[PDB]
Amino acid sequence: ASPFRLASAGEISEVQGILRTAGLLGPEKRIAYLGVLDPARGAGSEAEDRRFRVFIHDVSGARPQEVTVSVTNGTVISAVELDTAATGELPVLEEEFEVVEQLLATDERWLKALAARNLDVSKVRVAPLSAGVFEYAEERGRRILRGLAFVQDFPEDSAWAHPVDGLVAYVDVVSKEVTRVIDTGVFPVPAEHGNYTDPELTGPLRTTQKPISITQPEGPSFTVTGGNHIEWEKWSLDVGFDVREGVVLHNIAFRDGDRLRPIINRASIAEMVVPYGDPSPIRSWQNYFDTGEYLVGQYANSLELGCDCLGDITYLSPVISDAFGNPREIRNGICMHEEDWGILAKHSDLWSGINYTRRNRRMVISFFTTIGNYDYGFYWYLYLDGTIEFEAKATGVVFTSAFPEGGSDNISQLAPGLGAPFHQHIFSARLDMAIDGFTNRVEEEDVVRQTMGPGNERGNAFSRKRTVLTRESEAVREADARTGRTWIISNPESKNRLNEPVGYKLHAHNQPTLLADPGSSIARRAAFATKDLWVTRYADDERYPTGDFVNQHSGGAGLPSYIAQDRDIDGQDIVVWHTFGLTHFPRVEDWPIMPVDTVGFKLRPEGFFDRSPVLDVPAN
Amino acid sequence: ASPFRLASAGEISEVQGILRTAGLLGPEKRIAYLGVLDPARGAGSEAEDRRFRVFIHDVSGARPQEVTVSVTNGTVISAVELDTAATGELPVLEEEFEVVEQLLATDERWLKALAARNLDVSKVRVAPLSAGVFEYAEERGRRILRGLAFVQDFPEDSAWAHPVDGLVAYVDVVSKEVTRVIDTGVFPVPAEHGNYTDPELTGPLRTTQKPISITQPEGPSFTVTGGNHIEWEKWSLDVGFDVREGVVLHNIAFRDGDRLRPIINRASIAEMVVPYGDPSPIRSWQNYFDTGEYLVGQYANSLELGCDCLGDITYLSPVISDAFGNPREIRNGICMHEEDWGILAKHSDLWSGINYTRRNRRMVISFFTTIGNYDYGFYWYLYLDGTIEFEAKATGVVFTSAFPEGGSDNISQLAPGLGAPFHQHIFSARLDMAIDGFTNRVEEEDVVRQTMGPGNERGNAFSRKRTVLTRESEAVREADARTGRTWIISNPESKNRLNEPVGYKLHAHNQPTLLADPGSSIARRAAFATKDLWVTRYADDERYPTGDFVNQHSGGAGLPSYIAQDRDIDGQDIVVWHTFGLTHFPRVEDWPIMPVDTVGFKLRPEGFFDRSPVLDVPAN
Ligand SMILES: [Cu+2]
Ligand SMILES: [Cu+2]
Ligand code: NA
Ligand code: NA
Repeated sequence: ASPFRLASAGEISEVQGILRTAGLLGPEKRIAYLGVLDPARGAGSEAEDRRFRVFIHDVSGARPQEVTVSVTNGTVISAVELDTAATGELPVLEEEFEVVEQLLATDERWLKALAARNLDVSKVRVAPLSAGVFEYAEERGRRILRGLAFVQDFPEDSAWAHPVDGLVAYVDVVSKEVTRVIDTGVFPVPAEHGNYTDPELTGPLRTTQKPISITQPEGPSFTVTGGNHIEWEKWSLDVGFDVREGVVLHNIAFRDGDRLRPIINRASIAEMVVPYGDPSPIRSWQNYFDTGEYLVGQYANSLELGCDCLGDITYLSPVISDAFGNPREIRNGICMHEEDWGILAKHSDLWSGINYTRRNRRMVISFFTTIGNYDYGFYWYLYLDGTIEFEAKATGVVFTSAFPEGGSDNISQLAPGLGAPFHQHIFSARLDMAIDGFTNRVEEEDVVRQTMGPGNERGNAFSRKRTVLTRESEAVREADARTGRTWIISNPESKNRLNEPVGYKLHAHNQPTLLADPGSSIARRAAFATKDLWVTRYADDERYPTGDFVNQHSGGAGLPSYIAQDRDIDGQDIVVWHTFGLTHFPRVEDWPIMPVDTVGFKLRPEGFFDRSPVLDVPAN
Repeated sequence: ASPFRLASAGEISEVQGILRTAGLLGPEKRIAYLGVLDPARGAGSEAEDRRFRVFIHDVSGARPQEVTVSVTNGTVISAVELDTAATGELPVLEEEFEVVEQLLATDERWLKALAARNLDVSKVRVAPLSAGVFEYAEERGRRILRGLAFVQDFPEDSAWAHPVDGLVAYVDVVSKEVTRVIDTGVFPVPAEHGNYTDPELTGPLRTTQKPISITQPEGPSFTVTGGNHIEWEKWSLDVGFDVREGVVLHNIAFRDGDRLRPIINRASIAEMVVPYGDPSPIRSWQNYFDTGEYLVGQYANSLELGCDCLGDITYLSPVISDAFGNPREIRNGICMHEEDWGILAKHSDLWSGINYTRRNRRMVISFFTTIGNYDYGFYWYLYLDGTIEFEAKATGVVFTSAFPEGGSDNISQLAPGLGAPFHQHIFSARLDMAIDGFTNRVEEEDVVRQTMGPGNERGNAFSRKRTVLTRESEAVREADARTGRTWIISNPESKNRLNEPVGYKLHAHNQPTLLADPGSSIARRAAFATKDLWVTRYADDERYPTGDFVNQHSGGAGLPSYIAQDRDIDGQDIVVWHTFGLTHFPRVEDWPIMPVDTVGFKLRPEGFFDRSPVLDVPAN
């Protein structure tokens, strides 16, 4: 019954039938994206209308289309033809990956480059990578992928150990022609293998680890109703899944006595970019938009009990569309469980004689995705005390290159002759806020140092200041770790019992933002990543910080364009966009498979409650 | 047999006997500090000689003494008379705290102040706090405590809810004299109670929490030998305990193949300061040096199984001296256990078809201390992948004041009429480094942004730079989160298989350092807290960043005096001192008992290993 329920297999089949009968899904058509639309703003929305948004690719070269369909009524709502040279290309299709390696295998320029290196073409894997927008005028309006080569010595070999440097090819995957093959010179192909399953590399496995058993003999403390509605320890929320963004959280609310109090209307990771910092022309174009160009949800892993998710696990199995409109289930794609989280509060009081200890817990909602060599885990945590936290876990295999003789300022050495170019992993969290309702504002809070003098004779005082962000043109903010800078989202019309506006404080990790030169292509296309915090006025169509069609878009779409409207954000329906990321100088310990590293952010209540919200937790 | 074993009850009794026999511990003497000395530099050295350092107070006013004793040989090694007006007072004795409230209860100025407020002296608790060094010349050379008053309505009442603002008293605890009583005016005593176990305040306790059972069917994976030597998942270390510093880690090493490789010789929290930022004369003197003035190990809690430490727990019960030299056991004062820590590494490879997942775990060594209203947890973590992390957990009851009717720039309101002054909690970690041995150096690593142009035509390149710190005068460093600044401790004489020096990288949280005016008393006494990182050359007597005698000591000791020696630190026996802390603007949710907040740091290997050190972890 819930408008926020997960898409079902039957819904996707109905969408396919509607498209087919409308003449929009012929044999030359492919679905590049399909997802359910959120309800529009309407607190009295009663009539159910489940609508789906679809991007339709044409493999014969005709213009693609954006289509909205109503599955409730069986109708096409709208269908518009897209001019991709203007508004950007559609996301990369899984089936286009294979095309790159196959086309190059018969190209005379590619074969001659491999022959010079004495490489068997049947052993050369090609990583198909997004193209971006650079100096090649012939690429405007065409679907381009770029390919980098790796050698696989045998079918189970890790090809990432054997990059073929000095060689790159560009491919039109619709006309199926190789536009350029660039050979800048012969580099030795690194010869050591990186097979982390090979006993010769691992040595004998440890026998010292004894089991840790985590069980819940009475079952978990949360309930799941209507397929994806969660109730847990005063929290209430809906767990969504979109093929582009992955797990999306809706309607995050907290039960304070007898009021259900909204906190966040919609939370998602709305973009993720991986820019590389190697100036070699072989790789200087390399920037993954894993969300916008590849769609992270379609590569979600099936998560194995006892290995990926340990404990008393409740799974969700989201359904997505394949390229032909058939439903595909991602079995066990989302793990949900609760975890002990140490001490919540503790005090031993000398004067009263009372000793008091309580334990903390968190609810975990997670999924894992694999995009080529990298694997990313996305974790949302809810804590007993009202804290909300996101954490990204980065693992997988580093992207490799040759390590030049004489060294490099932009590449790490991992093994003899084997390099790993410097890069970043930068995320954008889109937080459609609803602190006690939709009338919200953001304040920037800095620590204030005070000088010794009258009214501060001992020079010990310090203070803080808050600055309200009132218009979008002033709501593009930078971190300042030295002044303890945080941002407070408050509701000026909802006060706590002390007559102060209720709020939540965003705590950033204050990691570096995008390092590329401000005039670069990547800085224009990933403008969101150049600043830590953006605030916009809510609009239904402003969904992604990079725009709807990221692939081969020339730049400026998304947040720079939204912000330019300069709308009032002081006590309005607002959206917070937080940039955060990891700057990765690969170390030897990241090879041949990388131990997890993490980054994230959290939100803590700031006078939202009238006192601690966990006084009613029992002693166990 | 190990020279790093915990002090035994017999050793402490033997120290008492040696001091008594020597004429140093008559009835007027009190032991203010007693602890075991680490072995001097030298492998093997003088067979094995267990030496203890003792600070001896005299309750009749005679000069105190610092004494070193050999318990092995039954001898006093040295005994020096201290000039406390010059070099500082001894740490506060537990028996001196009780004196303050009793003395004030018979002072007519104190009684007159309470009568003016209609308060019954029998219900007034006095918090006895360290005095610091300010403008009162009569305090030089005397042991002073300052007292702030709180009303306890009944024996089980939380007195912290009822501060008596406008009133402070200073007490000479040796001569038993009230030196000054300062009354700046009557403030209403806040009337709401803060009794977090009162059902009237908690409401009915939750019935929704189902149990989480964490068990180890085959027992834990670590072994404890010789009382305090641990081996766990290739790590090797000794767990010490000192009444001043608390838990101290010795000889942290990692078994890499056949060789035991040192990493850290000694790790401790060597000072912690809690400065308050309220300029009211009632509190502008308030600064706790919990380690140096109070001795945090002395107030360690006994940790209860299932509440404080959950899982398969191994306890240590350290022994300390009471003020007369009798051994006192802190039963179950240190918890040790291993914990599951999620995914360690994961990759699903399209080309090889291999799916790979491994789980991480960490070893936890923890203790908790209670000093008045505050409770602090100290946590050391060792991870499978070579990471070492420290975390401080702050909880307890916030220190309160009246909330002034016109508002305040330096105090938060928590309840009607009840304030909580702004303050910080700042720690100093002393890391006696030994990366692959004692020849170490520190490099500061910053991200380097590059301009678009020749050799960087697409404006994507970025790099890093490392600066060696070669002398102590250049080794006082500040954080810079915007440039991703970290510090690398390396061994220039020990290279990995790529012929790079082995190293470890220190990752700070980049929180604000000390906020007080640089001219203030606290900035001079806690100079270490004004900078994020200090490096010194190792010396036996340079133990604490604030010096040996912190109580009522002006500046002149500690890190600023050590670094003036300007010693060579480039490939030498060095010590890293890292400042980190929390800046606390109390929120309503911190009342009436505060949920845990945390701060810490971590060290990660940086080319210490020749590849990932966790390739031999099994699937299980
Ligand atoms: Cu990376
Ligand atoms: Cu605090
Ligand atoms: Na909003
Ligand atoms: Na050292």
